[PDB]
This record gives sequence, structure tokens and C-alpha cells, in this order.
Amino acid sequence: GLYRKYIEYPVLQKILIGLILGAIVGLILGHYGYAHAVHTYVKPFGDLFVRLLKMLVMPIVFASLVVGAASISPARLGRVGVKIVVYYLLTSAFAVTLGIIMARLFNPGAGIHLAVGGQQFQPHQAPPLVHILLDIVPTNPFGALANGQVLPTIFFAIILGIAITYLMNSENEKVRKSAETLLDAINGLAEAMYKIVNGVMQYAPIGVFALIAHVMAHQGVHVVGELAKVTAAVYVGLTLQILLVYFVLLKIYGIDPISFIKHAKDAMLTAFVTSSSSGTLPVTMRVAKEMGISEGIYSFTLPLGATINMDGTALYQGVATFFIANALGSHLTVGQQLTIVLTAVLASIGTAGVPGAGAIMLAMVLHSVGLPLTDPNVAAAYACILGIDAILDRGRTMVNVTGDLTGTAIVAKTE
Ligand SMILES: N[C@@H](CC(=O)O)C(=O)O
Ligand code: NA
Ligand code: NA
Ligand code: NA
Repeated sequence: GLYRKYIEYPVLQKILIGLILGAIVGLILGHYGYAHAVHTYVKPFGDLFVRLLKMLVMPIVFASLVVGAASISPARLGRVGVKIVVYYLLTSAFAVTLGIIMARLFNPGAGIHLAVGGQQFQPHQAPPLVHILLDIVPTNPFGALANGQVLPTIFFAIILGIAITYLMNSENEKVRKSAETLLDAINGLAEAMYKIVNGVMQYAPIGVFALIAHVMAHQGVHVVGELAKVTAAVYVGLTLQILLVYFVLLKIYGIDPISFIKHAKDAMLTAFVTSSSSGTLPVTMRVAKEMGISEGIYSFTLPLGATINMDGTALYQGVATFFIANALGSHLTVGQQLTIVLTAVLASIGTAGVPGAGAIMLAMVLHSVGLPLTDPNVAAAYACILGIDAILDRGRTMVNVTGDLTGTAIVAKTE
């Protein structure tokens, strides 16, 4: 009865209820001097949610990359394909840069200080560039999976899928039969892990409630100030991206901006209430039918840019890195900021596109800068911004969908 009714309730609405309750409980308990009780009674619930998220990282990465690499067997570059790919990367790269400016004009987390364990954060010297590049190739494919190395796993997974499609269409019947069996076994593992992800998200409202309550109880009132600044900074950057970038480009080629906004309102509203680019993809394709765009051209750009042209996610990754860096009390050099731009844009493609996937890929750019998740101080900062992702997930989704439609219009105008 009670357990059943908890199941069919919307997950996005369920998470919002937990976040609101967590903030209210944390402030009340912290004000009465009960911050010690929450650290020993509700914190384990938050830690369990973090541990569950880390388990799904590797089996998804290895299985999905092998299937994806073997899926795209042909290598064809159309005349209109190069036009849309170069636009996608340029917008993604500039979106990160705009987020850096917003992350610098407003300080996300300069005021807050983290002293977990009584030891301040100490940065470590980065390895030489030559050594980093050579570590991509693994000396043991099984060792990389067991030792928790992500970069060697990606390189081996991609080449394994490419090797499969070469012998999948060979002249030997026995070789062909073995190729399908191996691919099907790997494909089944990828599908199974997606089901576990759905079950994990049902526990998210409990996990988010514990994380928010623990943060607010130990330190509150003031912490809301930094959380408001980072939330406003992302939205300010996103609304600037829509107006300063897309509107200017449309005016250059003569597209009427007011007509585009009125015609694309259905796609923008659908993305906000769903927060899934893949889920709102049928809506986006329906809108393009009335635009006068040729059938062939838009049917290739919108599916392609759905998981590759997420401009809002790239801006979110750049801003969130500065908030964590300021929280630890360290500073980012000019060389490190350029590194973030390269890492952030790559993480944009790697994001699956499902709600909450952007926060998962945020750890990737943190390791490149020099902020491993194994550090307890870094883990506390990451887990604190992890809870508030639901508020900042909807805003960047609309920007992701908006960039897809305007890219097709520009390339279609110039054929
Ligand atoms: N909100 C993103 C997904 C994500 O950020 O993980 C999208 O809908 O494209
Ligand atoms: Na882009
Ligand atoms: Na997109
Ligand atoms: Na992506």
C-alpha cells in the first residue's frame, strides 16, 4: 500500500520534496545545537547513496563504449556534416569560456571554507605530459578494469569494438558466429546496468535528504549565500548564451528571431518539464516539420546533436569546478584554466544525456585539474553540490535543446 504509492510518483518531483525537507530539518536541528546527532545518524544514508553511484561508473563505461564503437561501422563524411560538426565544437568551447567569466565575476564559494579532518588541502605536482599520454595505452586490459583506471579502459574498449566489426562481416561462418555472441553478451551487460540505474534513482530522494541535512546542520545560513550565488551564476550564463550567441548568429544570416522563439516554444517548454534531451527528441523533430527545412537534412542533425551539442552542460561543468576550487581554499593558475576548457568540452560529448548525467561527468574534469575524489575534503565538496544538481539540471537542459534547432536552421539556410 504505502510502498506501492511511493513507486509511481514522479522521480523529479520526489527529489524536490526531499531537498526542501532536508534544508528545513537541517537549519532547525543546527540552530538547537544538535549538529552532532545528524553526523552519526543521517550521514550514513548519504554515504550509501554516494557508494551506489560509484559502482555503476565502470560497467556502464566499458559496455556502452564497446557497443557504440561497433555500431558506427561506416566512415562517411557528408558535405553538410562538416558544417554542423564545426559549429557544435565552437559553441561548446565558447560556452565553457563564458562560464569561466561568470565564475570569476561572481565568486561561487570563496566565502565558504572546508576543514574536514583538520587538515587543509595541499595540491600535488602534476606528472609530465609525456608520461600522461603514454599511460593511456594499458599494459594489462584486465588490470585497468580492476585497478579503477578510466582512461586506459576507454582506449581498450574503443579498439575492441572496431576490431569486432572487421571480423563480423568476414568470409568465415564460424568467425562471424563468434562475433555476434561476444557482442550480444556485452550488449546484455550494458542493458542490465541501465535497469540498476533506474532502481538507484528511486533511492535518490532519501539520499538527497541526508546530504542536504548534513551540510546545513554543521554549517548553515551563510552557506545558503554561496549556493544562491552559484545557482544565479549558472542561470545568468545560460540566459547570456541564448541571447548573446544564438540571436546574433541568426541575425547575421537573416533569420527572424521573434519568429524562431514563438515557433520553438513547444520544444523549450517540453525540455524544462522533462529535463531529458532524448525524451524530448520526438517533440523537437515534430517542430522542424513546419519550419520548411528539408526532410533529409534535419533528420540527421537533430539526432546527432542531441547527445553532442549540450551547450548548457559544458557551461555547468566549468562553473562548478571553480566553486569546488574556491571551497577548498586553493587557487587555479592560468594554465589550469585553459586545461579546464579542453576537459569540459570533451565531457560534453561523454555525457549520456539522461537527467543527472551531467553531475557524474563533473568528476572527470576535477581529476584533470588535480582534485581527485579520494581526498575526503574534495569528496565533501562534491557531495554538497551533488544534492543541488536538480535545481540546476532543468535550466541547462533548455539551452541544450535550443542549440540543436538553431544549428539546423543555419546550415539549412546555407545548404
Ligand atoms: N540536462 C541534460 C542532461 C544532463 O545534464 O546530464 C540534458 O537534458 O541534455
Ligand atoms: Na555546442
Ligand atoms: Na543538444
Ligand atoms: Na553528451
